[PDB]
Amino acid sequence: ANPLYQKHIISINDLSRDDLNLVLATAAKLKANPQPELLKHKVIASCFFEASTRTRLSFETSMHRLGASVVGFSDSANETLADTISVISTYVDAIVMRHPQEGAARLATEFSGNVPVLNAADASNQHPTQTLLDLFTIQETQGRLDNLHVAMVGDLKYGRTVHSLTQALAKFDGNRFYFIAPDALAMPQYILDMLDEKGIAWSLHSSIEEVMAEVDILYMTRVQKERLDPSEYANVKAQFVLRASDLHNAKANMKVLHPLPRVDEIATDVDKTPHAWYFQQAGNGIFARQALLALVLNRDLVL
Amino acid sequence: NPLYQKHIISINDLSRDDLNLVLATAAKLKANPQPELLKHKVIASCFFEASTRTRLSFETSMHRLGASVVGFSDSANTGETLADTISVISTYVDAIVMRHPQEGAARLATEFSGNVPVLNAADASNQHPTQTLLDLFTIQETQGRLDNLHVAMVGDLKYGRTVHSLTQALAKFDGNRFYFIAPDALAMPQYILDMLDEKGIAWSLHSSIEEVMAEVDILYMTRVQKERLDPSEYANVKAQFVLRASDLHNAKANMKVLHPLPRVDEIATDVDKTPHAWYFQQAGNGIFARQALLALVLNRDLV
Amino acid sequence: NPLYQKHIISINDLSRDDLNLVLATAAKLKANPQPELLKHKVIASCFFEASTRTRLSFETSMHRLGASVVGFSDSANTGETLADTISVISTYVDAIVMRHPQEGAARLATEFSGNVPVLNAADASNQHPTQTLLDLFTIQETQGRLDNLHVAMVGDLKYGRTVHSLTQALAKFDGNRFYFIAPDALAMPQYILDMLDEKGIAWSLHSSIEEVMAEVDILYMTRVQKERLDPSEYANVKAQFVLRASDLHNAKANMKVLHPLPRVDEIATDVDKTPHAWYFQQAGNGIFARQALLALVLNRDLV
Amino acid sequence: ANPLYQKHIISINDLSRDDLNLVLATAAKLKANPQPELLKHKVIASCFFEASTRTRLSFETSMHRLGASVVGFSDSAKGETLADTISVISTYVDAIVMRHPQEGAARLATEFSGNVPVLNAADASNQHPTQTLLDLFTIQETQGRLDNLHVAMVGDLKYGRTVHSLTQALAKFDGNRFYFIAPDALAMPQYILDMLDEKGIAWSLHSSIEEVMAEVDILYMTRVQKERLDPSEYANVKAQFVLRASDLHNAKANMKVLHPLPRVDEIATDVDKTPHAWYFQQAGNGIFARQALLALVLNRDLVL
Amino acid sequence: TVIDHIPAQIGFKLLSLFKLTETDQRITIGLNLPSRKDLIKIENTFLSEDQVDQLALYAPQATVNRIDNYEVVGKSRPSLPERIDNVLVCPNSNCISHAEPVSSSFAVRKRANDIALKCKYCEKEFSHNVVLAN
Amino acid sequence: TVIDHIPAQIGFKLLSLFKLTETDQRITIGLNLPSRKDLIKIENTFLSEDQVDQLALYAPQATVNRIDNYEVVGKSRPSLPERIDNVLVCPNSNCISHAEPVSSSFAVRKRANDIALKCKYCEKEFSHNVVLAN
Ligand SMILES: [Zn+2]
Ligand SMILES: [Zn+2]
Repeated sequence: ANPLYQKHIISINDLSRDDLNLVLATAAKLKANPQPELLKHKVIASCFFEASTRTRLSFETSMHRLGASVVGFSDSANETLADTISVISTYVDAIVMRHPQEGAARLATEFSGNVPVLNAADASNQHPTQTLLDLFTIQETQGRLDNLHVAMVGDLKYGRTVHSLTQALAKFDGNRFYFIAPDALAMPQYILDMLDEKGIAWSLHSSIEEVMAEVDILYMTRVQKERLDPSEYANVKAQFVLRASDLHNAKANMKVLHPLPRVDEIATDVDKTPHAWYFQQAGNGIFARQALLALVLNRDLVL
Repeated sequence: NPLYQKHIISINDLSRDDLNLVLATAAKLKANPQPELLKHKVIASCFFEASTRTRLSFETSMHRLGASVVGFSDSANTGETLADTISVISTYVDAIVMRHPQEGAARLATEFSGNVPVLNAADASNQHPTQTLLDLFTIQETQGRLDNLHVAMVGDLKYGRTVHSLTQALAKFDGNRFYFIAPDALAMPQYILDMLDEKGIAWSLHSSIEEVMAEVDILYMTRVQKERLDPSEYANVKAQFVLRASDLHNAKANMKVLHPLPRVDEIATDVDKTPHAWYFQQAGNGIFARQALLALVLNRDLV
Repeated sequence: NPLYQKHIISINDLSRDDLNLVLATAAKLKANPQPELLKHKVIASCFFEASTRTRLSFETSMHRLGASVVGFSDSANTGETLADTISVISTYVDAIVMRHPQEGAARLATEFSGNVPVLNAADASNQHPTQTLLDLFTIQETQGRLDNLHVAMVGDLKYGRTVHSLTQALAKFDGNRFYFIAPDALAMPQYILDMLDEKGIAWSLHSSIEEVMAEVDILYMTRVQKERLDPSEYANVKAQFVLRASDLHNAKANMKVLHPLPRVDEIATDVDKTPHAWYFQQAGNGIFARQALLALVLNRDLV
Repeated sequence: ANPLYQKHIISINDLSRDDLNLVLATAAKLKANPQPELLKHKVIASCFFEASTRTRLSFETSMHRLGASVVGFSDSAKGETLADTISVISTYVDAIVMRHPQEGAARLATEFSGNVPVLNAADASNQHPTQTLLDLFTIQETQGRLDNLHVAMVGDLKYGRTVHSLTQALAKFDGNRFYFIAPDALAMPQYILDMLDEKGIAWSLHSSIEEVMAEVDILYMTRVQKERLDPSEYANVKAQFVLRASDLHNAKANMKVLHPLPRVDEIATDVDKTPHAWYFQQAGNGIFARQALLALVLNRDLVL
Repeated sequence: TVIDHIPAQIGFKLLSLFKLTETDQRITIGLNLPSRKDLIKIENTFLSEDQVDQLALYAPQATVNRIDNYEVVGKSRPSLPERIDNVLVCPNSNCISHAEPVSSSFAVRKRANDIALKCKYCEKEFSHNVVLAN
Repeated sequence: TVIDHIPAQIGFKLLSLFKLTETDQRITIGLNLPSRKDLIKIENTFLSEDQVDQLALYAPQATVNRIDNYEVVGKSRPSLPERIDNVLVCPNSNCISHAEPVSSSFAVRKRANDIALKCKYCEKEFSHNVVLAN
């Protein structure tokens, strides 16, 4: 009936398309008609082993919007995790957790008993909640998730966000991908092979202007200056920023998305344009995260 | 209420009629609780500059109205622009209480929060309206009025945001005589004195509290930070600007002692026994001043 | 030398005749090096308060006289008493150069060092004699004398240990007219002015440098710390107490510009080209003032 | 005056081939015959704006071994401008050895030090000439020459300032065969390769050390910092760029292993016993390379 | 539109601060002329009274004529505005305005020898000489 | 000295970058003319070949004559120089040049489709498009 009831949300590879369709649908329903007391008398643990105020605020806001109570912590920048989860799983009904070590949310699953574990990212490995809000935003703005022109710009080598989003969009039909990134930060091979094994169209491009005419989604990522030397950064950065003057060829339906925060990637003149949707994207985070929590903590969701 | 969905940024922005509304609502909320007036509301407690003293009072007011709270208190460090931050957070929540170490930040939030109201919990040296509102409500409750009162303000008048705001606010009332008791290096600034002269308000300077103690209704102590001079100059002159219980012989029976808190050396602990001690009751009134302020901004009808 | 085996703690402790001796020896050591005057001597560079600027100059002077150096620079933290520390160290070495964050510490060292001389590298706000001695030697070398000179002192005159010491020292010479150029909140203290009046020395106040530039032989810039007022009040008034090259049209040909260092905004870099720039040569003279001081204290005979 | 007297030592590009031979020769001569008081009455400033105990000890020891006096500082992770600071220090001392976290600082020092020479102890990613001179003098001592040598360079060739400078310097000598052994994400940059092509110098890429071990005279290990890639790619690829004693069966008898230091995982400790291990002697030769440089710069007539 | 009697070394200042050279019209300039004075002339472009007011702090005693109708249509001197935006910088270094993507804004009021400029954000007042120095 | 055939939106750039309005001589400017070209005319001032060469990166195919002696005294087109100082900014943020009171300096060399600019300080090479983008 609801295959996500009391199940853990760890990886985007673990979610089938059938599962993704359910989460998206529940998000849209909760957005249209609130359910302020859907999780009354429920206690959720906001366990941010690696501090992230951006992510914690959105998650905990979603928790309260469903009338749930929140307890948690945010550790500073520096007992086994098994013991910790073994203890906390006796306190609470659900565990949203962010951890600096890959696979930690999975390890929590093996010690939480029947307390479901939601991953708020385990460093380089996974970040499913960000992808689900990304999907719901693309779907709301394009009317669909199939047969779309999706461009991904920035640090495609180290972006956990874009690997999950490409993986997730590859479970939908007729999507053409445009990867615009410097060679030292190119999309990894295992992602491209994944696209080829499903016969999905993808192309590489040196700049955004090359593709601007034929894109429905432009997905900007934050190129961290630490991944290259400031010299190599300066040489290549010019081809991967976005100014409003670059949006003349853009389609009327096209939207600009960004996980956030933006430093130099997106010039501030874009915010005025109707293609700016990165803040509405973040705003959609609550509904994606409301849906995820609700589906996991109730068997029958009478909607 | 003429303040519905308006921001609370500066004390100059609040009209005299507006101040009367907040005070009245504070007294009403105090007399008869309204625990669920802001139920299902989510308020952001955004303390960019950490302040446990201020945050506890605000968040208690929020919860006393049955609202849920999300927020953060950043550690002392000086990435994402404040504009971007508020643009994101204003999509999550219904009101933003914020404290910031840079002047004008709450004003900048206003320009990116849309119709999500922004309440200022102090932006460094300029404004701190909630502190003044609790000060007023305390003065009014204990004196029965805010007009024709003898109000003494002692301590660091040069750098006190609390007293500049409080003087301006009381200058919107009638027949008040002011007594400024401060060392010369920390005197009341010129622009405050000119403001008082332009409204023909009586004000006088004094070297010590002994001169004025007989004819004061409000004694308002401020914290003279030892850092403003070298410890020697502080120690030499500070004696004239601390308060011992023995100084309260001629004081009027209705007179109250007020202090923003925290007190270091300014107020000796022998005052706590006297009935003139009202700095703790002052802090307690902070709850009601901020309950009223939140209610007026998020509700039209006095339920 | 009447200073043999005596401590150098305060500028009040140095007689006028003593100052003449140090200046003469500085010039002599400068003209003809004496690389091995303090050979086989071990001096303790005890910087309880770290100061790389000051330590490098002192230790270079020590080494320029062929002495060996041991010492430490403690990090910013505020166990073993200072008395115990000096009692121990005075058994190791032959002289103690020390900088301390607490006033009177070099004096306290004197009472526990026995006959091991203690040189003060500044004990917070009161004294800093070596800085004044290098200032004098620079003024004397460039003006040919220390008497009947027009000396302007600009910047933070209220909290400047450097200028209080320098004014007292120049007040032991004849016919000097002083010009104090500082904002009112950072004016020269009263006890300095009374000291000048008690010796019938001419002094005047000035709002800007333009008033006095024509008739000055020494322009002594100090660092106005932005912390002494709020950044607004600083920015409002600071313009009258910085120095641009365009202000040097009427200045006398013999006139020199001096600065303790470091300069932040006080002195624009266009002055470096002019022949009036002597703050770097001033710092260079620190070597010889401190070479002389060490030699006089550890040797009787001018070799 | 020798051709380096009172000149600054900033970049390896600034040093001519004729100059490099002088420093190497002076290093060996100072090594063979000490000159403990050659720099008496001299005061040198050890200005480590970016702290580096490894490098500072080597520099300051060389300074003392020539009877020079030392003043300095090591800042932890500046309001006063570098120009103002050095303008002051140049009045105190006779020479300035400085290490700085910003590129071009030793060059900027030159423009404010007057006639006080400035030696670079590495200015971030740009230059580190003393390390290259230290590398060369070691290669020359162990191979007898810097020409017609087979030189392999392993590790992080994209971000290794040490190997860019050393490759550039060896390209000023003749008939050298180069082997670059690095993963694709840390390959030798293009600006190095064209430079080798513009002088018709032979160079090849290799996936592992096994391909070249038989015909190498220099094996130059670099420290592969884990931060430059994700721990996954690091663990995947590290195996092809470490060195175990078991890998030295076919190696030539004259061949030496070099490493700027410190080594983490690159060189297993069983190599230390083999007679090809020369990374510690390499660091020890740093004293003489920096001894020579200081002496050449602070005296006109060097009785060599 | 034509501007006459611009103070010395203020013509290029007006072009820079107000981004007047960011158009495709015919622009003609002259600095150090007979009075020395300056002249800025741009074809087929009209600035409203508020925009003329924005030059009051920089070119006080100046004249603004018009030459789009092949005759001198109107004469006009700049009066002082109530607000001055997008050109001035706040001397308060801790002002939030600096780091963020907002527009600088200062309220204007006359003093005897001084001109007070109150920032919109930090609510602090400065002399016009201090604001124009930075 | 007179400068002819300046590209569009390069005249005001040249006046700003090369500080041409920081003098007391008679200066005349014209933007967007028949060819959309720009024109700068300044009286009684001589530019060396280096200053003409320094205009090559911004106004490459332009002409620089002299008319202070009431006649065409000298002819001059801008050739590309070996060094360009005081106008360019180093795109490398960690370059020491930025914080310090020195003059920026870049060595010039021609490539196919490109112009390499090597900084004097950080010794890093960039395409002129990257240096001129900021
Ligand atoms: Zn401001
Ligand atoms: Zn550079």
